[PDB]
Amino acid sequence: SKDLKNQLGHLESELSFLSTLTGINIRNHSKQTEDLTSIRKVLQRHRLSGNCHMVTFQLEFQILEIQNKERLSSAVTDLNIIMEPTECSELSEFVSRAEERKDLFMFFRSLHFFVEWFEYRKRTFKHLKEKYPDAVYLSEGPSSCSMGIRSASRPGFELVIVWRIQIDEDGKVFPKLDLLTKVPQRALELDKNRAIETAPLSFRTLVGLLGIEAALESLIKSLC
Amino acid sequence: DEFMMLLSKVEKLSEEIMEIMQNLSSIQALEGSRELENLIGISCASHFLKREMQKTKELMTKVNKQKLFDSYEFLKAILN
Amino acid sequence: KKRQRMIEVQDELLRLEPQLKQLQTKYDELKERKSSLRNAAYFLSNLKQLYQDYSDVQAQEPNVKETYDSSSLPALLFKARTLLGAESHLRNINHQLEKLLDQ
Amino acid sequence: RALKNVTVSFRETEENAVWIRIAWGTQYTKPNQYKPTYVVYYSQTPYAFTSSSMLRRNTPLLGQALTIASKHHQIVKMDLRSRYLDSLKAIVFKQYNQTFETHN
Amino acid sequence: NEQEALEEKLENVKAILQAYHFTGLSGKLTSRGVCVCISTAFEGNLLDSYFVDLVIQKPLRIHHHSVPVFIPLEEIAAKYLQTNIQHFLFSLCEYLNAYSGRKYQADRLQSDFAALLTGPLQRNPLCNLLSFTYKLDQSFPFCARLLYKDLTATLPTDVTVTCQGVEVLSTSWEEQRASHETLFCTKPLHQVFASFTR
Amino acid sequence: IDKMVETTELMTGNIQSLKNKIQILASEVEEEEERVKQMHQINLSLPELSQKTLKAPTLQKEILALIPNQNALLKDLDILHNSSQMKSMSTFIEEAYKKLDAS
Repeated sequence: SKDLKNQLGHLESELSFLSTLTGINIRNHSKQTEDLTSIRKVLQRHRLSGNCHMVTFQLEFQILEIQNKERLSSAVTDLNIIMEPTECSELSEFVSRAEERKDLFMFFRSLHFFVEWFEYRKRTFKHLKEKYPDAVYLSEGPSSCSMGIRSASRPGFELVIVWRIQIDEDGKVFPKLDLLTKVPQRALELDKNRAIETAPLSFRTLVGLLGIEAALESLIKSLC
Repeated sequence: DEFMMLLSKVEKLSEEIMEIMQNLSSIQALEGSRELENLIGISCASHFLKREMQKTKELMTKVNKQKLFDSYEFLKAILN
Repeated sequence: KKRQRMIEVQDELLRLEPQLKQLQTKYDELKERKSSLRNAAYFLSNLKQLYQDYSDVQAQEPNVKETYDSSSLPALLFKARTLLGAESHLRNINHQLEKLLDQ
Repeated sequence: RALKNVTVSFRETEENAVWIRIAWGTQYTKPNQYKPTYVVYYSQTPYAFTSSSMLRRNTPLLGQALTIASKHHQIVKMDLRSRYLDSLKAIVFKQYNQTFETHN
Repeated sequence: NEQEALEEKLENVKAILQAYHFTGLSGKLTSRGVCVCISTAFEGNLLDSYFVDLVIQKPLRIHHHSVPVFIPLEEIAAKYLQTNIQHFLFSLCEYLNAYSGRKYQADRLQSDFAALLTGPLQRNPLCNLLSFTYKLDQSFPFCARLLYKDLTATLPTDVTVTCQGVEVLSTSWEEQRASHETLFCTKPLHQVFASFTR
Repeated sequence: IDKMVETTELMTGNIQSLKNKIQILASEVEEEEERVKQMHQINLSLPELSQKTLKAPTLQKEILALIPNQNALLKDLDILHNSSQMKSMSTFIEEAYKKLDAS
């Protein structure tokens, strides 16, 4: 029976290695089948749960395997996935679209890319916050959308930077970086050169020039 | 100690929050088209705030009383 | 004899084309790099000067109730998100909280 | 344009291949139908298989034609010759080993 | 006793792995290393699957595989193989799914709607350039040219259809061809045909 | 043969001209980038965002676009921010968030 324990250990190690390699941790799975035959037609109903890093999911679907003499065609006739109720509404509407399309692989790929970009955004915010406690006001949180950069001595001048993650109709994921300026008028009548109205385009050129963190570091040093 | 008293005062002050929310017409003008509500992220809606906030209170007390407060190197790292 | 000359001049042209193709491209991003770099330097200098200039008038008059115009309106409404999104924040906090209770 | 008199044929084959037959001639001779050249070109891929009968005289010309028609800059001859075109194909596309260990 | 629980654990993990096969990509551990499997499906229709065999010793190599030649594995391998292996796997998954979907669209159109098409459509192994001439039953002779400039997408980027065989005599033809240009770029290929047939 | 040799001569002349032009431009960009490096530092290796993001429509332009008749509406949100209750509840939400991230 010791050898049997050896196979159990080997299988557990292989499962852990594969799960950490792909990034999907799969929980229990249940299959219930019903044979509805007229050329043979077989139907299966599946149920499995799991999670991917922060995100957790549980989904139920069924496939119709139309066996015949020369082809084995199986189509996912019905899909149904349910999400934990977070505020991430864009993920929910992507869930709705994928449910309408009835595609399973695309859902997993898009979920991976989404959570991956989310992890980058959160870690970048946390790192730049811990770098400069004195010039960063993380109003809503590191795992949230926007950022606030302000001076402690004076709250009049402040610029807000927004980081958003968007899922396209086709399925691919892409972020976008913009900013807004909370500026009192007194500064506007103060300086005549007045290039802050061009701030969006110039900021985007700067961030595309040499990177994201570099541009933010330069801006925060300039503000200080 | 100080955490509860700030909770107590906002309970008596929350009623005024809905009044100023409903007195101003432009807040109600925000709803109606979903296109701006996409930018805010979900939607603008303040209807069951009173019901939701009071639920937080007793469960907060339960928290208080029950005291609820490279590839190769990566690949070889988990293989062991 | 002439056929061989035709073949070898064709080889010459076929080899020469990629080099021009690469060089033109390289110049194309180099010039844009220079222009964008100069623009970014100008913008950063101007914004730093503007903030340094403003860093004195507020100290001179700290008791003035600063107003804002339509330019700062997007920032103001984005700050108002925490006010209106407070309900969603509350539900998120709760849904986190019964997770501890269930454990 | 390089030669004057030449006959070339095409037979679009299934499974993404092309068969070409070429009868060689020049300005002052009619094409020789006894000694043709066959080439099998797999589109979208860098490989083409040719038969060595009389191609020694016009090898650079056929090389240029192939590299121009398919939009490629350079061409070289692999030192691998055989009489079994399918074995050559399996080796060149390296698909002679098709056993994969899976648990399903 | 112990044997029953041990058999339960074995069947549990075996069920978990075959279930884990449904995520899209799965792997098994061998002596040399891992053997990965890539699954391809379009619109819920399961399709072919592809294998790649990896060697773990530094530097990572590829022993043998079954991805087709005309797909660019070499560029992706050179660019992402040595670092961030999982992103390499996901990029390969995208490249394979897009190709399978495009080929499925073309083949299903050919199989189903042979009535409307006049001649066989033009197509290439990688399936990124389609051209066909279709007549719908008044009779409107139209010829189209679809270009998929992006190899990770299943919809053409540049599409053009022109009326040939007769000079335009009614604005109806012009609005029809404009609608066709929008439809081909927006919607899947085989669905649009079934749409305007009915 | 004459046509091809004329073409190849023209092309190699163009290649040489582009070569010395790009050499001059590459020399030129260096002092400017060094000068801009005077106040800014030389340097989580995040991949650069695609040009689709950079050339996407700006947020501020669309924000100004979708909204008519701002002034009266934005006047009231200033008073809303002036409300101390909003600041108190926002600070409570923020400190509650810190009660979750530190765990």
